[PDB]
Amino acid sequence: ADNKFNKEQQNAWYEILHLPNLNEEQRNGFIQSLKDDPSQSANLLAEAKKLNDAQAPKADNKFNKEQQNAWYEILHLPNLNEEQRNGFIQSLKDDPSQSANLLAEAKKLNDAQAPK
Repeated sequence: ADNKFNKEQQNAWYEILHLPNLNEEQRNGFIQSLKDDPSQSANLLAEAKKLNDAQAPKADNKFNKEQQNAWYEILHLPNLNEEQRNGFIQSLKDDPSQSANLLAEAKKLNDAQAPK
């Protein structure tokens, strides 16, 4: 097993560190597994991302389809940090009737912060 993270493995670690929806038993597990065997970075990251996406907070039952679609899109936008994401989500919960404008604001920021 590798003694140090290369650039790829380092990036896998940082994403796993920041995946918002992992429970702490899961996050610890992935981080220690990556440290124990850095070569498994791709599989561990894929596994962690699957669990993260599946554990994104459930929409309120009172939401209509437009509101639910906005909710889940915001929750999965890849180019927001979690302060940004949670900000939009809290605003949506406070007033779901603003879900359209909030989604538009979130997507714009996501696209602006996108990588190459």
